[PDB]
Amino acid sequence: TTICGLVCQNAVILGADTRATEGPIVADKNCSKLHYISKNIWCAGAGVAGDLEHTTLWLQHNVELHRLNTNTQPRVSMCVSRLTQELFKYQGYKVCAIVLGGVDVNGPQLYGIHPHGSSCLLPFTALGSGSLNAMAVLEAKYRDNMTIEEGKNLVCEAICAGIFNDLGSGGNVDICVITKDSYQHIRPYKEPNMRLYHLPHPTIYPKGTTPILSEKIEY
Amino acid sequence: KRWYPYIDNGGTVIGLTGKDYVILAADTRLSLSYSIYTRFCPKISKLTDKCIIGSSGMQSDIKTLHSLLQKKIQLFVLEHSHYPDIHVIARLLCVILYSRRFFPYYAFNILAGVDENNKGVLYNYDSVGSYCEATHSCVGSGSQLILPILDNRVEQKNQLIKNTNFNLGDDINFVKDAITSATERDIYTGDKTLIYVIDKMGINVNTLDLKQD
Amino acid sequence: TLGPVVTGTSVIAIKYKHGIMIAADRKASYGSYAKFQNVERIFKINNKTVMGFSGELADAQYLHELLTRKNINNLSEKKRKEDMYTPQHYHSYVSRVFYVRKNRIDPLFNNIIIAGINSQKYDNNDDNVLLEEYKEIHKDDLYIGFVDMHGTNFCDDYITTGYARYFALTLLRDHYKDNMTEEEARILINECLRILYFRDATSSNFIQIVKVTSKGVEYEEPYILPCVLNSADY
Amino acid sequence: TTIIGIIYDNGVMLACDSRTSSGTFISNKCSRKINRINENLYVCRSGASAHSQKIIEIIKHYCVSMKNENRKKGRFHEGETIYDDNNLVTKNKYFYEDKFNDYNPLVENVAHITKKIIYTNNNFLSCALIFGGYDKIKKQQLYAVNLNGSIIEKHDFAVSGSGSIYIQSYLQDKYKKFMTKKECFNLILNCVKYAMHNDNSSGGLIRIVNITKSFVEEFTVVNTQMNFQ
Amino acid sequence: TTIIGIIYDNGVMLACDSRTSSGTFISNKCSRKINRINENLYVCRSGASAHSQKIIEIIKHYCVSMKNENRKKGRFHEGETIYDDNNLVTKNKYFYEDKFNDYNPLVENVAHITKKIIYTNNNFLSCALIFGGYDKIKKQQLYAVNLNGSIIEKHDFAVSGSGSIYIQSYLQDKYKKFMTKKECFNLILNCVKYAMHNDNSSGGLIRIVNITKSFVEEFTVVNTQMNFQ
Amino acid sequence: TTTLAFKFKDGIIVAVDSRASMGSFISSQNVEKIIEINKNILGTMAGGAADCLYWEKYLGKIIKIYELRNNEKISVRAASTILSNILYQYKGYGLCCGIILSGYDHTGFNMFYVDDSGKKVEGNLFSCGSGSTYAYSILDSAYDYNLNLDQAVELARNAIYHATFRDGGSGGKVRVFHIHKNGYDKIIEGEDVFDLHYHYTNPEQKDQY
Amino acid sequence: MDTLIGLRGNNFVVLAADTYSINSIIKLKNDDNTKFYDIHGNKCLLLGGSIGDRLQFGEFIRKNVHLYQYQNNTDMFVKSFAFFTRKNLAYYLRRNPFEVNCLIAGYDKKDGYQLYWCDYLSNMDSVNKGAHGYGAYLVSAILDKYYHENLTVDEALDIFKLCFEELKKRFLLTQINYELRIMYDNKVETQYVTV
Amino acid sequence: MDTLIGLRGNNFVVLAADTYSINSIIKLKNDDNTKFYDIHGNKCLLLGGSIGDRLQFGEFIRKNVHLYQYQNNTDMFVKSFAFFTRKNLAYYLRRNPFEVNCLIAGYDKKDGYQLYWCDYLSNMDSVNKGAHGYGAYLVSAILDKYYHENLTVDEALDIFKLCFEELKKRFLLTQINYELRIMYDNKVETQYVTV
Amino acid sequence: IYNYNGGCVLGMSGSNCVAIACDLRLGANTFTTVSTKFSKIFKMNNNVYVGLSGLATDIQTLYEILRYRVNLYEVRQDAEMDVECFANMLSSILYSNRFSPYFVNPIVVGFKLKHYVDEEGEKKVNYEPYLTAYDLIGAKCETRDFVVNGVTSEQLFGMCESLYVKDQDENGLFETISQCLLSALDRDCISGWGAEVLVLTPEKIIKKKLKARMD
Ligand SMILES: *[B]([O])([O])[C]([C]C1=[C][C]=C(C2=[C][C]=[C][C]=[C]2)[C]=[C]1)[N]C(=O)[C]1[C][C][C]N1[C]
Repeated sequence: TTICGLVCQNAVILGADTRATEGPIVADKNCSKLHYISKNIWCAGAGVAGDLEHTTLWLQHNVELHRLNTNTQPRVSMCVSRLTQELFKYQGYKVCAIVLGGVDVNGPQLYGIHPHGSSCLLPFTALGSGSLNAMAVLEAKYRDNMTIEEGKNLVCEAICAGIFNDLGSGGNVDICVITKDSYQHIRPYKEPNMRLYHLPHPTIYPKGTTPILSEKIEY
Repeated sequence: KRWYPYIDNGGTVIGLTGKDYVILAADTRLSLSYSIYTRFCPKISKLTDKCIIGSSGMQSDIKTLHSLLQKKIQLFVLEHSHYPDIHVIARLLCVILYSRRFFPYYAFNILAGVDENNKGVLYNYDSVGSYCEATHSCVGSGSQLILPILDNRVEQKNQLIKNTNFNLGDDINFVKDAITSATERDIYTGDKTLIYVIDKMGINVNTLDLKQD
Repeated sequence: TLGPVVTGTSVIAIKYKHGIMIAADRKASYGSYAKFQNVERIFKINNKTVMGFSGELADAQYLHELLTRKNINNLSEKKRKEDMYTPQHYHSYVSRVFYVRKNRIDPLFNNIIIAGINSQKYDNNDDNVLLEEYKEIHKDDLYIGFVDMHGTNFCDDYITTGYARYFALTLLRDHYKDNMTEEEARILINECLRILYFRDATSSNFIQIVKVTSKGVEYEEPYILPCVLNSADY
Repeated sequence: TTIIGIIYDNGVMLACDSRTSSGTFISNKCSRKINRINENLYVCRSGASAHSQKIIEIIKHYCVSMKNENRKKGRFHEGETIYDDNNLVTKNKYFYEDKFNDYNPLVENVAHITKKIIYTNNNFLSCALIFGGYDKIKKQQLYAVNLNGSIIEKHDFAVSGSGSIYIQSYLQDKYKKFMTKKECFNLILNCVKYAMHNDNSSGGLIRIVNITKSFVEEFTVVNTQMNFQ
Repeated sequence: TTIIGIIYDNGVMLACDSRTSSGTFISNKCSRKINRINENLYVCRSGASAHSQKIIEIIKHYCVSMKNENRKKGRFHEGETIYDDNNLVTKNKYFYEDKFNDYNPLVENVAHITKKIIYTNNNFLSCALIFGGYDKIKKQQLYAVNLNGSIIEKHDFAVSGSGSIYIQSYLQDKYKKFMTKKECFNLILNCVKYAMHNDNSSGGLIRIVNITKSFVEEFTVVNTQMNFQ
Repeated sequence: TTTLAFKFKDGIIVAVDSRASMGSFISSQNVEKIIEINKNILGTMAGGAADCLYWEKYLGKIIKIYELRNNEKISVRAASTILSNILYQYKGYGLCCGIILSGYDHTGFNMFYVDDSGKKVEGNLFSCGSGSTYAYSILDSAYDYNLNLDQAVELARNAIYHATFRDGGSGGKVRVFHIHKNGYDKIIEGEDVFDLHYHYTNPEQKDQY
Repeated sequence: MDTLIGLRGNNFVVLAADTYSINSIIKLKNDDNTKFYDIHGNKCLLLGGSIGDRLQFGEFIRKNVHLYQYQNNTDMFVKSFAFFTRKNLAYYLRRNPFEVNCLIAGYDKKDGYQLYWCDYLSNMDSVNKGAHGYGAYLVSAILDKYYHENLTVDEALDIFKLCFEELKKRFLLTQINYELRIMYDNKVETQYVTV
Repeated sequence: MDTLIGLRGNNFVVLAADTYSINSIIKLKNDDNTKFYDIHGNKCLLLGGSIGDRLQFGEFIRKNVHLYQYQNNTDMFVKSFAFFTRKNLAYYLRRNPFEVNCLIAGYDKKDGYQLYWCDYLSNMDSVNKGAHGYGAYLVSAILDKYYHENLTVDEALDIFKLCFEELKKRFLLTQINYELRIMYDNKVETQYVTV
Repeated sequence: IYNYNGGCVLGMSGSNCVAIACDLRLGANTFTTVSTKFSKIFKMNNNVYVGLSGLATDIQTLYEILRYRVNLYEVRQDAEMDVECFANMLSSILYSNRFSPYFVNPIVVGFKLKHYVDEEGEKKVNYEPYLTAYDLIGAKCETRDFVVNGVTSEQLFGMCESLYVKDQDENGLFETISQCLLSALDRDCISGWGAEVLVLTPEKIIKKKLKARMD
């Protein structure tokens, strides 16, 4: 749970780790914590994965329904007002810190939501357990109007700082670029290799015990 | 407001014994709740030429429990003029651990060594003065994960008991296999691990590198 | 002794090629109220060792008395330059006292850092407890110890305690190179302290940077200047 | 946080720090606390950040609803033409100014917007607000909405937030009945800077907003304090 | 309560309100909080009244014990003769002055008396003290003993008690490095009066004590505050 | 945890499982719960692991001194009385251990269930542990006191199986001993995959129950 | 607190329960209690737990099942009867406790003789042998050791006698009076045993 | 949990108690328990409450009383024995629970046959009839209705039979086995009754 | 998820087949078993197998709802329901009880049923494994290989990580998942009174009940 995002010269860049944990142990090394709200806005979240995953689905489809009744591309501020009112109703129970960034008729804007319903427009941020580790490297290196390429690898360092220094975050890093025309969501981007690889040793066919075998064929 | 005096610094210690040796492996990462203090804090401290101890509890207790135990062992050597056997040490650690039953050490210990010609032997404790000889034992964060793995390869539920022989070289590779599995499946397991092989002549401290996440 | 009402803040200690460089803000806050902004949190307990600080000020002031009189007792029973206690010796003494308090339930809330030069190859056998050129130290003669209030003790090449254990630690872990020079160490430490100014509420400017070199312990008071990132636009 | 409001001779001045701290950690620097409700009045919001922001959203909806409702039908003021710095001494003083839609027929009173809050947060909701703006009848005025919905009109000045207590007596001394714009700006700038020097809820840049009869000007100041003693 | 200490050019000035409140009720007005420890230093006591009074009794016993212990045997300064208002403008300013037993051979340092407290209240005891007095080596000095026994030498000024926060920035502004006796008295008088105007732990009369090289003068002032705004 | 004892026709048959589990995880499955307290007297662990392994082996220390100063073997009644007293000094300290001391002394075959609260009791068919109720249930319906050795150990093995069958925290290898008139022997240091032996002899199905 | 025992064979299902009334916990109240709720369609429902909740729940099940069999001329299947009972028990679970333990039993033309075991938490599952209450810890082992495939009705009652003289001998409150409900050969036979 | 009954006449004192071992509360452990602590000087001490505390307290009283009667060739009086037991029970009361209920009984040359009743809180007082445990609520009424002045020993046992078949019939845990201790004619007779 | 009614559910993916396994225990209290037939693997559809682990009340109650809605979807559709549509339904069903949760940890296993031409003379095509795992509030932790839930989730993760290989046929996959389950249940004292491995292929379905240790 290390998510981050920053505003660039004409686009927003969102980066996130890939790891879901039961708290002592890790469930999977590859969880897409980035989410598609619309073609021009994307969101990333932290907190409980239950409330986090539904809310984005609820947000994405409300936005899409809004983008159909209305005939213009969705506003970034529209989702912030939609989420925060939803989060405000459930006083603090729907705990999900969310960063959503995108572009609209205004500039590339990025918002950091909070589980209690508060929001704030930022040039760069980071949430999750590795937020503090990721926010440090962000501040030390952030500038205004960074180029897309230069700002893209800054998030790589921003996430990798949380990947390595935080226990609760790890795995591959994934990035999304939310430029006006379209997005670019790169699913693998990092996490180097060359450890002691486990030798595959499959147990032979005559194993197990199987008191019963109720074979049947369906069609 | 109450100052709970117990924290877990994580890390796992793996023990596995063979016919004429014993392999003690542990990580070196020392961490707080979710941040990381240091990337190299050894959890294994040698006691005699042929007996080492590994602990995977709270690092403040581990440092003083090993230090207390070597202090006792060296005191034993001076008064009795012979290095204690592992059975002597294992029993002594039971008394020391139980001496604070009502404020127990927050450390789980694995004691490994050789007593016979070889007779690779290994003991495991649970934070309070109790020890049983085991063919394989692991404690710490990865205890829940590694112990099933060690069981499937050392003992058997398998229909045919293959790999009845177990040379030293393969067992080292097996522990490297195991300790890597815990690393990529556990939050607190380390990034650099020390593997000890208490053979007939002595101990090796060959080091293996693990993931850093 | 029960609840840290008058707390310090993070201190940062790194070892460079001429010795140890340890820095700390000079503010102690009464909770959410910067009651004192000129207290010092880096003490000299030996001609070659220094002592860190974090958490409650009363406990770390009491700890300073113990280490101070431990030095003088050594100094009275000192015959040659090699009799002086190493920084490692005080670390193993601070570790023991923190642990003894932990068996009881009076842990004296602190995150003490003990740093210094662990060698006697640079002569200071003329002690003036009451008041040339630097040498190159092999980085193995330098000790930087840490002591958590649970008793957790370890040594490293860059011990950041308090709250810099989240911001300054990430910078050091990807920027600290061996045998850093004098000013390069400061610009690295200054970059770590600047971040804590924006991102820590209970921190400030007016740093006290202390360096432990072959000549002893120095002092100076910068006023590190945070101003970046252009949030002024409205 | 800290929040000030000073009523000078021909307007009202609102200032605040810009920092949302969450338990000795700043979630973000440069957080807006002088929120625009209508062209002529602004709101200083404090307390729990989640509660204050969601109150402001409700009030803007009420403000819009009552602004266009009290719009008289026809054309008014046919022939009438009733109309009328600090020059970066404080370094990095950003600035812009906008003008009203004057005569105040459409825009509603500040007292109207004020008791929206009581009617809204007479509840188990923790937020203290300061209301300031220009009004057709009562020229310039400053309402302090307390924690449980207790408004009182402050005719001199109003302070709130954690840092208010540190400048409670500083401001009571430097205040004068009819201060000019320059004196009021310096007073409100130094009040915040002193409330920031000795409070761990000290903002980053400080945002000062001035409401006058015909315009609102907004400043953001980036400065610290260095006493010589 | 409130407690101030200001170090001016040739001495140190201690002031306090006089009220021991017990839960929005004043158990008694005119309670002494500037307590004499020795002829040359005084103590300002705050926090829980029971704890502070019983600490002072212990310290006076230590102070007496160490004063006559560090008495050198014979006769000293055989031939040496080293020696050297506010006129009721503040109404009902009671007053008297006493002189020391000079050269300071007998009386002990303020720093000595100061860490008696740490050595004594490094415990579960809630009291914050301010120590001020004259000393042979360090001329005039002002120690602030915090809640858990945290002394730091304050070279400019020290404040404590509930009302300190209300004048934290008032005093940081009006302070000058070397104030004369008259300026220091007015500053310390107005600091207390402002800390009293806006705090329900405001005393009755306020007691101001001045420690100089050769004498201590004590004032009690009976006055209130009336701002004009 | 399971424990048995019989005082049957010509001895005592003590039987235990070999499972040591913390929380819901099986820490070990080859623990020895029978302890050589004496040549003739042997105890049993239950409840907390160290709170009885330490004290029983501490009790063995007390007996060894007593058996040497008096040069007569101690009695089970005296050994149990010693143990119950020392466990009584730790009432509120959180000890937890149920010990069944069975052995042979001059006054015949004796058994004494000893619990962490100084609960000394003389009986014939004690059983302790989480699965003790199921172990009691089998024995009460098959106990005779006229059983010979061959079918006494079979009954003990049968009871331990059914206890480990119904109980989550009881399992692993089955240990069944026998106490002679002079010493004791280890009859079964055995196994526990014999569910498919007693009932459901042929592996054909899932053994519905 | 009260013991319910059930045993299922290929041609029989026997339900056992003590006839005690634990109410006024300091004492017994009735020596011949009524916990069985016989249903018309060759079904029975044995309840344990609190006496107050047994009447409210068991009687409610009996009416609904009878109403089902009157609206629909069929006889409600045991599988339907078992899983409909679990549904209602779980339905009220998050609204009202009903600390009642069920032991569903019956005979069905298509599925034969079936036994169902239900906890106060609705944990319905078909079993060959059940045991509720604190006496379950002492009668489950007999139900395993002495039970084998295709028992006859007489042997099953011999097993139940073996369980009863166990609760008398070892169980804390020595229940002495028990009531059985033997279902076999299209009959619902009732007999009371003692000791 | 365990029932102690005592009855005092002009020439007898009979102490009754169940022989049950409630330990491992889910079940009984022994069917013939030992709660009586007979003292040498024609005295008895019947304890209830926790089995662990009965051995620690009752045995301790027995040694001290025996030590008193060996240091001093006399036999310790029942009044001394009763009030010395209360003293030790109260002495430990504020330092260790000892949830044990006493029923002191004995014969004395000067005071005849005496019965003493003691609660876990040391509330010693001489009575003509006592009853401890939860069974006291069900046996005290028989001890009043059917007891009159100067009973003989045979009638007293008939009264005790009347109490026993009451705990079987109405008490929650139907205790069946009881042990008596009849003191009369300079004898301490022991007999076991059942049902 | 509770120690009460301790049970675990495991799923694994082979080269062209998937295997779903569980333990058959039904423990009344923590350490008290009452049944060993309590199969936790249900057949939602011909190639959609769901595995419910946790409290048996919520295991059954949720299964009724799932079976009530899959049938309603399929019947109203005249079309076989696919996993990723069903899988998301299970995610929303659990979330609808966000504050009165169904204490279960479901596993969804079954083929994905792509529908390209497969030839100039074919209609439907090869299948995809599609393993996924949830929790009590329905977090879609989709995974390309083995997924686990239950009280032995942590015991199963370790063994599966060290034994699972990339692709295996029906015979190879069954052995690995059986070893990954038997030796993981033997380390749990509240689950594992008999396993039931159910490996299924596009053509056939194999049900095997292992001779697991019952202790
Ligand atoms: B039983 O499950 O209750 C169990 C009893 C037990 C097991 C093992 C040993 C032992 C230890 C060391 C060497 C030899 C033998 C003694 C007693 N105890 C427990 O399950 C409890 C639960 C959690 C803590 N204990 C293990």
